[PDB]
Amino acid sequence: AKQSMKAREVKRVALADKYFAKRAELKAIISDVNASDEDRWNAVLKLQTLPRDSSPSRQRNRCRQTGRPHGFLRKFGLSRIKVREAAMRGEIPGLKKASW
Amino acid sequence: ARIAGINIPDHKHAVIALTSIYGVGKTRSKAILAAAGIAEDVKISELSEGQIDTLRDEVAKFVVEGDLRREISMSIKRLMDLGCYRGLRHRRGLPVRGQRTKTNARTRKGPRKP
Amino acid sequence: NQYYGTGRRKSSAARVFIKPGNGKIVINQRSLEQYFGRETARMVVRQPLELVDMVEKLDLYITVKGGGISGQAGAIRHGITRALMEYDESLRSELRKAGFVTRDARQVERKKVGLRKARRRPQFSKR
Amino acid sequence: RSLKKGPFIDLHLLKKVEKAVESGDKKPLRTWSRRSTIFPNMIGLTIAVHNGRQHVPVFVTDEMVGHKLGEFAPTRTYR
Amino acid sequence: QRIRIRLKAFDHRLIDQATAEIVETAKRTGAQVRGPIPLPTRKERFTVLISPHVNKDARDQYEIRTHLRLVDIVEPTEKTVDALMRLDLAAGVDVQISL
Amino acid sequence: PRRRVIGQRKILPDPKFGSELLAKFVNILMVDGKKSTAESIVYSALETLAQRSGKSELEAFEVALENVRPTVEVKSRRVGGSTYQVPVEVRPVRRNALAMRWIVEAARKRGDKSMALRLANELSDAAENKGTAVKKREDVHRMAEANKAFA
RNA sequence: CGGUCCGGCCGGGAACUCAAAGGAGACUGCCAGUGAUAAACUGGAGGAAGGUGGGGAUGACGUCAAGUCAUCAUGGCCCUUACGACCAGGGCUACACACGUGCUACAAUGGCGCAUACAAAGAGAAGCGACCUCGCGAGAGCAAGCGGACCUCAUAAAGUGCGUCGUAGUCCGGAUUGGAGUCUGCAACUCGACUCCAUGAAGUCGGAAUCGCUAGUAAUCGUGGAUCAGAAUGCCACGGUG
Repeated sequence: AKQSMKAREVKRVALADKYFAKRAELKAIISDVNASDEDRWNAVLKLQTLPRDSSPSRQRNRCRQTGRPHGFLRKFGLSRIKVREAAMRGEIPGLKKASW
Repeated sequence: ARIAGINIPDHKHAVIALTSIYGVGKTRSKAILAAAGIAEDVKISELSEGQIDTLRDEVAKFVVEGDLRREISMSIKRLMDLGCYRGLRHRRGLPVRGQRTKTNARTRKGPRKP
Repeated sequence: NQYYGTGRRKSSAARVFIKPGNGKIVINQRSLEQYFGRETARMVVRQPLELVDMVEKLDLYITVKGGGISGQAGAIRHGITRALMEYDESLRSELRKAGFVTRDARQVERKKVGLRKARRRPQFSKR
Repeated sequence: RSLKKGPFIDLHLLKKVEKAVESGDKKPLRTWSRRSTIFPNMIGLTIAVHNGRQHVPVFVTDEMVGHKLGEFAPTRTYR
Repeated sequence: QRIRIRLKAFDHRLIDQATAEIVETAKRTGAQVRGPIPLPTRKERFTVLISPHVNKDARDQYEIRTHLRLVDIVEPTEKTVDALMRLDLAAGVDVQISL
Repeated sequence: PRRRVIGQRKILPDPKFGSELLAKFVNILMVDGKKSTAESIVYSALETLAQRSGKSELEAFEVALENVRPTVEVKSRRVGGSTYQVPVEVRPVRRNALAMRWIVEAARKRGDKSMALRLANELSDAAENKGTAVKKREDVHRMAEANKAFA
């Protein structure tokens, strides 16, 4: 995709590692827990005040090369197009064409 | 014999026949015929007149017929008059629960016009 | 003495021991009648004991994994008939002619990219 | 529906409403919070909720409480 | 003690050189070796669309086979732990070692 | 097919009777690969048959079947516009297939309760020859004799 | 073979299934006949398999200025206080209509209720999540195990047996709408899925026309996966019956 849209998926990873991965993983338990406090949550109102792109929900996967949003494959971190280009040169190990 | 709703079921089985009330399905049924202590296979003819007036009291717990028809109609009217989304969909005859209208809303729109 | 056969059909794989002496059919520690609740599946495990003789002549203890009913049946059929040819030998002539010796090669055809199943194409439209 | 551990509102709406209840009723609030459950303490006010271009005046009745704010600004024109 | 070695690797000729080293290396330095028993073989499968834009029935089905081998050693000498630790194999083999 | 002249598959005989011709009848009656429940229906409606037409269970079938079996059919054939129904003398094997198939399309059409009723009553009426499966065989023997000209 | 809490569970066994490496096997090789003594063909034997045994992968020179500058690359043209860049809300989900591809139906070869059997192939650490406890249910609480032939997802369903419904727009059908919930998620109004109670449309096998299939095929029955916080009637794969 664009250079802007690849820059946006560094910005959204930068946050969600810093914040939610520690600090919102506290507050999602304080908003959960029924057998401790049912009045001084405060935390639901505090979860908004965190920057919005701290949520991992907001992260799309791109193909770590061309930046393409659709056609992703998690094992390889790549679009279906670049998987195949790389497969056939022999750059993905053990991967061959199948038949059965 | 007629039930606490101003209705008259048939000579089927009983759990089925109580479904014939507006406001009673198959779950309420089996729920009623139980508390009253009737077997559910048993018919309406082959049921004594103490065993029918126990049912009249049981179905008087639940909101049924012109209690219910009103209760629905009044709830729909809150939406229509208040002018929320769901009101605006009720009053145009379009589907309310987010279904597509480009094709297929044919229950909710009626047979079709050129 | 224990006379052995393997047999297979579809995903089923039966293993079949033949003892001398009597009528009796075991199959995953159940009666033949308990295990197969369909008449069609019964008179294919017995089939080979008809061309070759049994009323009360050999017991058989068998076990079977995988497939479903009529798969498991056919594996056992073939499993017996391997084990008969272990024991007697010169029954092959008669068994071959009914063709219970032929391991049945038919697997399910795989499903194929483009198609709804193995061969079922989607509905074509010219225009 | 938001399960019964929470109902939801934006802080920037909550605190702007606490003001114009406490101080006294006024020219209407301009929110973009369409996603925010109308509470009991909002009744009487005019809130002007964003439909996607125009903010649209909504006089908050008693009967509205529980519904979301976005339900009273429609987004799409139609005839 | 039981130590057991799960070898796994994408190439089936590369793995059973690395096995046959380890079965030799243990027997020579005084031990009773078990296996090398073949476990089953995770074959993954990826279908992919093959054109850059459209043509949904044009596809290319790839696989990765992962071969897997297990070698139990029942009698360790003090040499036999260090003889196998010091060993170095090809790059495409992954060794493990439980205790 | 053009080149590909071919053999054909050994069906198993029927487990109760040993009747190879009756196995073909459960196949013809089977739907959705449920041979189980075809056999239930057939074995039933031969009990209901053979009881009510003086016994023999193989041969209450084979009297009802012998009645619907055809002997000629048409075979439409273009010459240069108008289309000539030619009578043609039907094979030994295809006699049964057509018979069996017509019995069942007749049985599947009636308005009795079970299928094992419906079948039993269109094997009753075959053997005392009325009902739709022989009204089919008669309106095929019309077409062969009406177009006897053309052979 | 011994012993048993009747469980391959525990001594043990290395036979059998299975696992995945290495080999053998099928070549018109052998027999007869047909044929220009040819190539081959028709039949037979033995064989697990017989005449390319079944399935895939493998797509000649070229054809349509076919498709894709929005995966990527790229010649030229163009914009450069905007056609670039950041944000919140909306939209891509609109609905008088027309077409395509699917799913569910219209029912006794069936529907509902109670018991009961037989698969394969997969996935799993910001993950799969047992047991036990709470909830009508979706789920919740607690918490072993498992980077996994070990543990979890995970009870296959058609089937079978026993009961019941009686040809009725019905105990067929589930659309739609009301009420109340559950979960994921900063957030389910626009616009998620799933549960419970209620509601119970059309539909009684479809005009002209038209599609798929030659065998483990069609038909029918469930199972898994990728994408994915959540969102499969689609897609890719797996076995059952047949």
